[PDB]
Amino acid sequence: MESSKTEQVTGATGITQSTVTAPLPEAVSSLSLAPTVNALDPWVYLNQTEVPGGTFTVSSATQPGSVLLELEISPELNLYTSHLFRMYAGWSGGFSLKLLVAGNAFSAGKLIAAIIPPNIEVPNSAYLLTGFPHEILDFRTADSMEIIAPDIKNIDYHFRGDKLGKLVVMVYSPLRSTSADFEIEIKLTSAPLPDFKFTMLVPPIQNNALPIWSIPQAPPYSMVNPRSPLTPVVELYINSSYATCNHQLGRYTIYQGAIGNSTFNPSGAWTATCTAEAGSVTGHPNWRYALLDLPDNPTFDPTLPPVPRGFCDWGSGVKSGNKQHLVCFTGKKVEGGFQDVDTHMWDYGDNETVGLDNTYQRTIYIKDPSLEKDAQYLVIPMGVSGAANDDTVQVAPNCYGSWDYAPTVAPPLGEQFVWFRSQLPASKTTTTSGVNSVPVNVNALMSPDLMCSAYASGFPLGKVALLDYVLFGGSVVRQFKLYPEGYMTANTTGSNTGFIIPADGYFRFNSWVSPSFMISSVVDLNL
Amino acid sequence: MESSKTEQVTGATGITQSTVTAPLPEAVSSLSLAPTVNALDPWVYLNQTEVPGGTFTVSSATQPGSVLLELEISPELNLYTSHLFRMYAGWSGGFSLKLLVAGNAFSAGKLIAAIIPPNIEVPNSAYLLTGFPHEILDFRTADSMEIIAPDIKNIDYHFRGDKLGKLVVMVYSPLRSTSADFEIEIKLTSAPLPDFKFTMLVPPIQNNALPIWSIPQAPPYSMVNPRSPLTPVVELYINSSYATCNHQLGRYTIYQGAIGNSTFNPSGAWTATCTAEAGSVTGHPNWRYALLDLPDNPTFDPTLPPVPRGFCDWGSGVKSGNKQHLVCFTGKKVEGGFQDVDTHMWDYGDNETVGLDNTYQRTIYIKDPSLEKDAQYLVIPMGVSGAANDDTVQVAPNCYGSWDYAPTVAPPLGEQFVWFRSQLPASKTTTTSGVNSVPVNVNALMSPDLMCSAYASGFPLGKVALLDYVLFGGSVVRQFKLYPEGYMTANTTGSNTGFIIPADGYFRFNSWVSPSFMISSVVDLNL
Amino acid sequence: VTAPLPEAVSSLSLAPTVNALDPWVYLNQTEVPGGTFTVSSATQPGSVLLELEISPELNLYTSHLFRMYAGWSGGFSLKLLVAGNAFSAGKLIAAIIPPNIEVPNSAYLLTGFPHEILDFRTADSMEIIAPDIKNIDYHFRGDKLGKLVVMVYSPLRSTSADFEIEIKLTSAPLPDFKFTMLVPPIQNNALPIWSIPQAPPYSMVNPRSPLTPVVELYINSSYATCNHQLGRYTIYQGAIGNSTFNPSGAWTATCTAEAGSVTGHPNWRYALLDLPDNPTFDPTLPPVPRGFCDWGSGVKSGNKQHLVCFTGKKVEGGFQDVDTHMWDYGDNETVGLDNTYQRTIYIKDPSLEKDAQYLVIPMGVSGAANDDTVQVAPNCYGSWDYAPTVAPPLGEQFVWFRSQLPASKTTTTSGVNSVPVNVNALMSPDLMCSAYASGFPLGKVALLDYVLFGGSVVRQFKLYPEGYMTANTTGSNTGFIIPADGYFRFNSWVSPSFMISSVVDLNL
Amino acid sequence: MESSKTEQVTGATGITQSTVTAPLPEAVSSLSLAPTVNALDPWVYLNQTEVPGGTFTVSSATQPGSVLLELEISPELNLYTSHLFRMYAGWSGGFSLKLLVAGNAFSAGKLIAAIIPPNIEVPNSAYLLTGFPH
Repeated sequence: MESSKTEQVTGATGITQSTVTAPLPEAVSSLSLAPTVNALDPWVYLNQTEVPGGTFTVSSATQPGSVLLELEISPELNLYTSHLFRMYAGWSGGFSLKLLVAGNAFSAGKLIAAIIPPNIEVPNSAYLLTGFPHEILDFRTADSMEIIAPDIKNIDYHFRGDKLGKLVVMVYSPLRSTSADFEIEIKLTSAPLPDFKFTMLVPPIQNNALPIWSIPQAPPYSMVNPRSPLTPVVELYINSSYATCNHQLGRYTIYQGAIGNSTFNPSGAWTATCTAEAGSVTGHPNWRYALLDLPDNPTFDPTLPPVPRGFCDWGSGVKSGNKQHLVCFTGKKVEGGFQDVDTHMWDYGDNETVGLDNTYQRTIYIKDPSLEKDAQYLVIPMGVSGAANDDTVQVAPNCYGSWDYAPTVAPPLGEQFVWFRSQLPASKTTTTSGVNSVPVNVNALMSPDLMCSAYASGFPLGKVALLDYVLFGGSVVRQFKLYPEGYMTANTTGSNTGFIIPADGYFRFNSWVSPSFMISSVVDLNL
Repeated sequence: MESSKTEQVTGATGITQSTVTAPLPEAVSSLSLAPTVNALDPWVYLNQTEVPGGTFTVSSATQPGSVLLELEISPELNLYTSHLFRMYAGWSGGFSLKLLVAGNAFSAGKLIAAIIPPNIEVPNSAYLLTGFPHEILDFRTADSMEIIAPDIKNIDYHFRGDKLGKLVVMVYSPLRSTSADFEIEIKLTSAPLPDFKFTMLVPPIQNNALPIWSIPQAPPYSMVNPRSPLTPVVELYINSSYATCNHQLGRYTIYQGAIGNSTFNPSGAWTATCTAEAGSVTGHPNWRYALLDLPDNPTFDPTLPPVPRGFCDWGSGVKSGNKQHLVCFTGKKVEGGFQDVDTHMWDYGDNETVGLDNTYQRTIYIKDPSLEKDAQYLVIPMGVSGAANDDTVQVAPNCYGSWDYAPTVAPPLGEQFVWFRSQLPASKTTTTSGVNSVPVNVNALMSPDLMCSAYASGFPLGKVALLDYVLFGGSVVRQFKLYPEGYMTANTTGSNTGFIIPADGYFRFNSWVSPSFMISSVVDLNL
Repeated sequence: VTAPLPEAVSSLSLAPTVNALDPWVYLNQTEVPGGTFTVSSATQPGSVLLELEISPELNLYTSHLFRMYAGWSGGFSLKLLVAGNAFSAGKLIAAIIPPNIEVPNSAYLLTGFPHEILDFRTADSMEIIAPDIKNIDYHFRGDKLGKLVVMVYSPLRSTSADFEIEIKLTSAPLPDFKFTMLVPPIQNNALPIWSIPQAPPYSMVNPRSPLTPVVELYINSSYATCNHQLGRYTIYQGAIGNSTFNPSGAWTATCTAEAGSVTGHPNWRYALLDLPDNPTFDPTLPPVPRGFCDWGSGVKSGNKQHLVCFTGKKVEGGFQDVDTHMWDYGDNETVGLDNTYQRTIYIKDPSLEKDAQYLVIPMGVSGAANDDTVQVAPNCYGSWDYAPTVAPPLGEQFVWFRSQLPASKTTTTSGVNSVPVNVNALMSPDLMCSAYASGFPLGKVALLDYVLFGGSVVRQFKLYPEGYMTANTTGSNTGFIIPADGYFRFNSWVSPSFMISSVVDLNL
Repeated sequence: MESSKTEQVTGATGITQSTVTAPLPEAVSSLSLAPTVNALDPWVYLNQTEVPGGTFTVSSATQPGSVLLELEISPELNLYTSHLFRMYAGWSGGFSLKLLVAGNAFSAGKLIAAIIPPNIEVPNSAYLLTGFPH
């Protein structure tokens, strides 16, 4: 609206158009209540930089009414104002947003962008989006559109934590083309408007998310496996069958740290004790009941977890009488320690009854005919024995009550989880030792070591991290998405249950993307 | 020299003097070669902030000729220019440094400050310091002295990595007073001079040390013990006897990460294997020789470590035939794993010969009369047995060769180490199991979890970190110094070998201090 | 877009002499050495297509002159030549990186630097000026310099059938450019032009099988990687791994008999190679004598395949009754002592006298071995410097020097009956000889023309500084062979991402 | 360089460009040593004629670096000056050469032309050809 410029393409088979528009007038604050007004380096106003989570692709499949992009107008748009904002208490002013469109004269379709005031819901149809102040582009001639996005507020200047307006981009008319694999690419860049200002210098220690996250180059094999300490991580894994995870040990979150029953020192908390309560259950051998000790939950209330912190979540099976069991060290407690430590078979709760068969509680099986009454015993989970395989260990027992356990999660459609494997050694016995375990592999959703760095540099709100995985000195690079909930996903096309990736390491940070972002790189599982 | 101001104290029993001096004229660069000149927020020039490592105390014991303070003139002096410098490639300009002296009219003594040009050694006598451009203060009347410190250079503007001038402060005449516990306190504050400028905005990801270090509030008991995984850290420890450390597992450094034989995943690397080579040594039972496997050092060259990564460094003793030994799990390797895993006694190298008695090599003892020839075996260090106590485990075996092992370290005179303890459970046996371990405690210099955050935010060059340790909700606070070499020290006055500190946690960052800084808080070991 | 970063003119007031340039080199544009690259629909976003230091090497006239001077000062004016089309649309990014700053990893961090966006349909004839960010009043050779980086911003897409787009850069010194100090013209700059004396491949020696002339050049689909140790040469380092500049001279070796044996239908006796250059057998030096065989015979099948060799007992001033025996590396049934490049071997000799020197001439392989087994080399372990394994960029295949090895038969039970096989070497020392004179431009690859029938047929290969040649092939097959008439010719320097326009059809 | 002219194709789906360039300045001889200076029929200067051996075809197979055309600047370029030269002993002056290209707006590629001074070898790569005036 403010101005328009047209240029002829090379060869004179079309044109490109550059426009500047101000759909909503800007009201400039007088800043009369600001104790001090702090100016910016003048060169910051002249430097367009890419906006985090400001990229998307339009294909013939994309339908109108789906929100492709939604961003708040704040200092986080620009790379340098984001870094500067850590030294200040408040801010005021708008931004100039530039849409870059890679169009062509032999395509068809339209695009719409609009400004949403604060405290207004975003609609899900291009028809309603025309109610807002907006602008429309055509793929045949669009080259770059500059939007003078205003800073809508009812106060003199902003403190941290307010509600802010948004920019929304949507397809107005579907894309068409003779070629079946043509697609339009959209990118956003921003810079503060000349009237942008800061106020009230303060020491630079804030809770914001750093615009750039620095990841130490520690490789995966140098990281611990939460669900199987004492065994190093050997490779990364992708399985098509594993469409969900219900584990409670390898769960970490950006906001509230550990989740469910997880801990930051898996090796330290791997040990527990039981009291060997009376009672027994039937079987060809004789099985015994024991109640786990809860030092952190001395009074067995339903609010706190019912099992020792970070204890164990193998998962034996829905029903396995003489087929599958868990094997652990066990020894009677005496002064100064324990005596006669040897391998025994065990499991969770009773067998026949439901709700106690495979669940978290204090009740556990013991394969000890000579289990002394009301005496304390040691428990080192070790591994599994019988007919157990990888699948049985993968599925953890269910959780019940009101002790805010870790919720089950699934990947977005079209993506698959990435795991940390570990070879669990097999234990064999020739004499009458009692038990014989079998080889098996254990997977963990996430390791605390990787998430440790992320805590120092939090994630920007409503964004995920796109990471590069360098293996052969840069020749081979893989792309993963790291969600705040604490899992990694990859884009796949094939179907395989045994895909292996080396553990050379060197994780690298690429950029911030939306949760619905589609990874450009694709991992072919059929190979 | 430029100006002086005198004021009368309350009660008219003395005066205080404020002076501004420019001992060395400033040459202002024209910045003709700078592609862009970036200005600063004008309010940054008016904000004096404390200089990191800019505090010291003068007592009657302090003698002239000892360097109390030495700082480079760079953007790191000011809190805000340090944060701003991460966005830029170069800088140019001087600083104004203010000395604040807490003097009194009924004391005596003098103080001297000087400016050292680049590439000049700092002398160790006040007599030679008068050769430089300098200024002299008197404790009877000194209140605040402002120094216009110039930016001495022979280039148009600075890049990272140059040599810079320094400010040095020294006692000119010793302090005297009727009271025996009087002492003067000195502090430095700084702000850039009006001609300071930056140049060439670049994305803010640099290798500098952040002016403020943010420490996660994870308590010690949530951290792993490098020298004893599977046992949680239970308390912090101070011992007067332990005047040095020669360990090789709990060694981490700010610059080159792990040191000696340490690893970032102690639990994962705690396991090793041996080959059970031929030969034997005398004894009432029969002992056997075995050679440790080195997957990381397949060819046993003297350049690389001679033992498995992060394996074990207990330390049994200088000579213990039938008194002290190490006890571990052991089992013969078979397809899929190991069989007949049970506790056995072992040690390092042979017994009589020197250089192999207590040293790192592949040779180790095995307490297995039926040790099969040239067969692989598992080794889980577990613990100790016999007459071993805390002292024996504390002293690790020596290291020889040219495999850049971890050097031995000692605390500065008047300070003591702070350790991480862990109760090692005792293993008892009633039947003919073979061995019986004893309770013992294990100490580690540092845990990787604490150092993990420090890697993200490096230390400023030539500085140590002063940390606050909050225990009872802020009521009780302890002060420790964290050195880049990777150990913590505390100021003590008493003499005790069993001082215990809880593990409530909540480490906090206070400020940057010099290595010779003396902690104000004192821990009384006699209580 | 014309000038991402301002260019600050230096007065050169500290230079002892200010040496002016010919006024006419300022006026006309020339192609930038190594400034050519191509964009394809398969190119991934965020991948660096071109990286150049702002230096006198951006122009071939100033590059030639710079061999004669010790200092310089000033920037350059670049012009962009795009061979686009009407159907394809994409977008590029060009940025200036100040000296002492690391190059970013992703396109979104690159936008932090001074930059500007190119659109394929309007990019042609765009002009960019590259300033030089300097510390001193002028540069000394060996300083750290700013650099220009070009990266894919939006991937190339086409409405119609896809076309590749080829990009060229031309440059000329900016009017303030000047030299200084006038030193003799033997400085260390890489010459903008490389002159290759004419030498047909069959006139070159085959390092991995001397005594057999190179018969023809070879391209195979299956051979995806090379792990050889003999035919490895590098312009920066010279001979790599266990290579030598005199393959025939180092072919012969000797070994000393060892105690023991192993199991076999006949008897398998031990031997131990001599190491004149490694007397103490320390871990940091090669385990085997320089230039010795690196053929592989099966991963573990010590009995199915066998290497063969002439062997004779040591005698004063010579050797006696040399005859053909079998041999192989390592003791077999072991990870580190089987099919491994190390000094322990065994010989098929019924009676091998202990602690006696013996000849070892690798000759040829026998048994069930075929050329596929021969090419795979024994693995290397230890701390000594061994040649890294290499693979060509996706879409390209190696070009090998091929030699044919005659077989050997016998009526009498002399011990063996060798099998005819073919030998391949990735590089030959003779071709590298010339390159050492003229260095390669930093991080650039030589594009060579191989013309055969008096100009009628021309093949295009890329020679990498690591020491291998590759060809772009639409098809991939095992049996394709190029004649050996020869006459290599130098074409230009290209970026390693460049894709050869000329294509070789292998399936047909 | 001297001038450029642009025209729209029929249907307005592209353009055609006609240019006049003088990459190397001409030095005009004073002819002070010539016993006689003989002029030409003025109509000969206005008659473009095809140059012998001045035709070639570019296909997708043709590769850069191959010399498609190489001609000496002499009276043999023009049909009438070639016939006239038989009556004379000497000559002096340059020529105007016109390249006619049958292009189309829906193709791609580029072409380069250069002037080689006497006693200089012709290179076999477009990269080196940019060294000459072109």
